[PDB]
Amino acid sequence: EIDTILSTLRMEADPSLHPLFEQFEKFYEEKLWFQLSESLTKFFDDAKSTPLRLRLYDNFVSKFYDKINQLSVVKYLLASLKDSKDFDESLKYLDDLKAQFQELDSKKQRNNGSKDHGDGILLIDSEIARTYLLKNDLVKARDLLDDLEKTLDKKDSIPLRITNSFYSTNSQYFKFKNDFNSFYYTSLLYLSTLEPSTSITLAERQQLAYDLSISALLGDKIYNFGELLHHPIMETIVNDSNYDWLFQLLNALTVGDFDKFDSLIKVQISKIPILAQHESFLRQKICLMTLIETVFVKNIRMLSFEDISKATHLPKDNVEHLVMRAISLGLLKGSIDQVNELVTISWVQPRIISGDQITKMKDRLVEWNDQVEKLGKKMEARGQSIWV
Amino acid sequence: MVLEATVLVIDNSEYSRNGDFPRTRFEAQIDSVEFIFQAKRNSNPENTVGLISGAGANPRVLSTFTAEFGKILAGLHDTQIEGKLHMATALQIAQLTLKHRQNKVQHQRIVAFVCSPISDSRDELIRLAKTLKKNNVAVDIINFGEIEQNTELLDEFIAAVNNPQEETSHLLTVTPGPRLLYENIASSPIILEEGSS
Repeated sequence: EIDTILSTLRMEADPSLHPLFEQFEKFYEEKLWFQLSESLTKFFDDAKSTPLRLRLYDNFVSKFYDKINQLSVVKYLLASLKDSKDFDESLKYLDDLKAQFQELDSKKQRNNGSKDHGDGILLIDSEIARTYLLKNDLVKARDLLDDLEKTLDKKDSIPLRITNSFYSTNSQYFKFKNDFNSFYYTSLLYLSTLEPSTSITLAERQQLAYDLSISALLGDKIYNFGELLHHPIMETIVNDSNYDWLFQLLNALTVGDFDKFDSLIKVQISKIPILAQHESFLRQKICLMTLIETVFVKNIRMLSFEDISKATHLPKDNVEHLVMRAISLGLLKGSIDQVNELVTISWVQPRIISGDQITKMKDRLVEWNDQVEKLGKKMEARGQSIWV
Repeated sequence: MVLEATVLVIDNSEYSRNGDFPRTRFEAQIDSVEFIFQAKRNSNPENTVGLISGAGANPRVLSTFTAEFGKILAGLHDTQIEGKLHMATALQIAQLTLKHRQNKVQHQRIVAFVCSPISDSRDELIRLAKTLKKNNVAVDIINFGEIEQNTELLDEFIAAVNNPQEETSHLLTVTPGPRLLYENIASSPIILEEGSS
């Protein structure tokens, strides 16, 4: 029956995918369908965008729905339809498969009485939202995204896999409007909760690596730069030509060397126009970073407009325009004195903490520790008698 | 035999959707519980059955010792499939449950279904095997997991427990072809057992 169809796909397949094909025949017969789940994963990794995949899954989907794991079956379909370039094909396939599942669970959930099929509904649904973002329907996708989110929250536990699919619909939506900041934050959520399992390629990771860095440079408040270098995405992608100078910019921003950033960006701005249309922002971005960072590393909280002028390489006019932007952005709050030529900073925004910063703060605690101990020595000595 | 309190350990795994027993191996082990409960019951009516799971990162107590089949059942429903049975922890949990009994006269016994090739060390479970027989706890390892190919770690375990002791450890290997689990368990000794002092 199915024994014949596996055999015709096999003949048509490359001899690359032949030894993997065999395992499907053996396991089906022996009825050892856990080793069946392993074989399908193995097969799919190196044959993702082959046309034997989609055909093959069609056979299997019709036969089992609850004789192998619900989580396992649906994730195969999602990776398939990403790679399917006919988007119409995707929208149709999804709706029919979801319906089946909805009908299936009235009877199956109770008979097995330990297996749930309503986790499958969600896994599918995330992809229905993605498929509209391919046909460039923002309205339709947004409606599904508010609903996906409320469902997520209702459960008292989430699998990794569901919340992954949820951050994926999200990511593609935000980057169409071309909103940088909104994108960056989302992507962090997706990266952490991700599976160990490779069903995500190097290509995807590297594409996300390129988008996240664009977002951080062309951003206006992302000082989580250090987080990319201390997180695998950007740390291990350094090795292509693109990701040498890109990596460096981020290293430049932190230490605040204005020369290094400037020099590298002149060469690269021609080649890539995404940086080129946000240039006003890009050039000011490093200036914003040094302005907040000087305040942090000083104990006190006030700077002369003379100091600021040196540090950013700006005139006194443009020093004042720079503090005013920064406040407007909400990096700094305080007061501006033009008649004492001070900025008296009153709050600085939190930020991440690296090794260096750890010690800086540590040292300041040392003085205040002493002040408590000796002030307390004076109080011991007066009214030593009265302590009743 | 008689006067014996039994924690049955039902194995819960991702190998319990297999078609090697119809309809799946999970649902077969469901029926298996019922038959052993009644068998013990009709030999002598002071016997009790507890039920524990393997689902979870660690096994869990769903039901302590009761004379009600139906309480044992609400548990099996409640329980998942997606965990893995680790014998070392399952044994240790069964023993604590065994220190609570309807009458303290009653002997100590573990019945363990296996649907998971053991991934615990051999050596870990040799120490534990020597732990059981001090208390007079024997373990009947119904093996149908290592028929998917895996070497018999179990030969060592059943043997370590085995000694003068009127509760006896047993090794039953069930036929790999379709033929219904529970039937085969029910027809093998569980009341037609004997002592070994």
